[PDB]
Amino acid sequence: EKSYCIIYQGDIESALQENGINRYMVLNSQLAVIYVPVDFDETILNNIIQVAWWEESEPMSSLIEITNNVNNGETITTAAETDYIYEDITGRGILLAVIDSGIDYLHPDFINDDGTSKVLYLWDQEANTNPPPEGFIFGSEFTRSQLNIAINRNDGSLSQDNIGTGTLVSGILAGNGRINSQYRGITTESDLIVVKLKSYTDTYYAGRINYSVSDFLAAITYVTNIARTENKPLIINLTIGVKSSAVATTSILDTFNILSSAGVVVVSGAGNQGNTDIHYSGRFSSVGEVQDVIIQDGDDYALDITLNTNGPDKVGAQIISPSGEVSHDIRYSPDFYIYRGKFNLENTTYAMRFIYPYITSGKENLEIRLRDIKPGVWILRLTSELIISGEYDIYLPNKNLIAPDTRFLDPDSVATITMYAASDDVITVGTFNNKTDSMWIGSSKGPIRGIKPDIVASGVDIISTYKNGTYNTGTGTGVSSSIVTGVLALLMEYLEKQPRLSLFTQVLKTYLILGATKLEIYTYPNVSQGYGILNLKNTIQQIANHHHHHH
Repeated sequence: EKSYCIIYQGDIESALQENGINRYMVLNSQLAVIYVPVDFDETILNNIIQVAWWEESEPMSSLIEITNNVNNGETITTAAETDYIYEDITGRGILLAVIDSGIDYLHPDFINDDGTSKVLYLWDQEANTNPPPEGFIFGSEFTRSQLNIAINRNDGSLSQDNIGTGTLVSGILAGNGRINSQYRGITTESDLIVVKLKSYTDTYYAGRINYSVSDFLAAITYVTNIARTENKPLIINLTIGVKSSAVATTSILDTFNILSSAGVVVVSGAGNQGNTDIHYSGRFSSVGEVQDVIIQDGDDYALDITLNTNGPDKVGAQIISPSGEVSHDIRYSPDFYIYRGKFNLENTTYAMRFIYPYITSGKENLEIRLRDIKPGVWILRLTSELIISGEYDIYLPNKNLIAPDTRFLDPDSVATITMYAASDDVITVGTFNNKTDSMWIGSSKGPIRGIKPDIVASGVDIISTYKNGTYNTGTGTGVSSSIVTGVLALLMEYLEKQPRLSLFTQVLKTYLILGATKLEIYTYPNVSQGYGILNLKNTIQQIANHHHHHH
């Protein structure tokens, strides 16, 4: 099953059904997702008048690395600096969304003294034992009442977290320290809304697991539906991400009107591509110039390469195999042609085509798909056709989806933000390393053209709940974003106590930036640290007491 995101106008449901597209979900007034067989002819979508835009759903991967280092780890209390509060603010009345690998809801650290679950709602997109949530076409929805019975019966079968990152995230936000009190999370009275996303294996490299944009967008619809029903503020914590990009405009998440409402806040990790060499930056100085971009491939099965030209610049492209066989030398043409072929010695096939993603507003990007790729040096030969600045960017998939040795020969760590964290409509969090008193080497960096991340937070070897009633440690920007999510829940309750219609992302981001710690002699803001390090105590003092970072 592949899937597509669709921007529609009119009666899209009738139109899809008339075209034999029977598996779909309408997610908001503009956005639908469809699920179709592998043999599906995507050109169909151009001849459905109710379709305005369409894009194949791309892989997403975790922003957390599990590091098995509890003995030298840092507690959540230390990372979030929450002794200043707890040593009447608990996160009461705030909903927190975890969209990830699920949750081990039988972990004692998610069970209250009276035996009830800290999870309010759980949608397991893979399960088939309860009906899906209303308006969705797969998985099983569970409520706290059901989880409470499951806890009483020690029934862990409703939904399992087989990876552990969702459990790690949930513990940062809300673990109660039942097994080890030192390891408790940030909030005590916030409710969790958990979605376990459908998973896929071996997309590029054997043994690696990814998620898919379409399923993620459906999860966004579900958790915001719940927030609307419960009429409570909601923080959505993005601990997974698509591939990195240099674009800084809004994403397809901007189709959700609810994400522009008061009391609905999106926090994302910045990305974990700061040192993974999955980004190439280049610049043409003239038209007709040829530049060769060197890619080393490890033992990948497949690879997707995205080229973006950041402006009106037009660039042609050709793929060259380690043995010297070449692909079509493609140029801009006003058609949807997919150029295909085979590198005979390598037995590798390619598909190259221009893509029109929603985020670039009609500007084409170049997509190159290599299948059955073999190890060695691959060359992307680029020819400029029209330039103003001449600048361009190329991205490989996130490193945790591809072979360890797959990389650009000449990488650029700048402009490695994961794409959904690029927009100013999200609070974007990078990872500080308290052990080295510096940024984590893996933390993605903002672009120079255009500031991300907004702030950073401790996120190296953080101890949290893990599967099967254990503790483990995690590192990365999904850890840091979880720290900020939990602290923001405390800040939102503090603001409400001493109007909720004013708790917009922009307001909360301003307070986080005003309270952030700036280390001596560095220049701020910068594309590594943003405006500085999260500081709960100083942010409260700012809330209590021209000061805007753009004024």
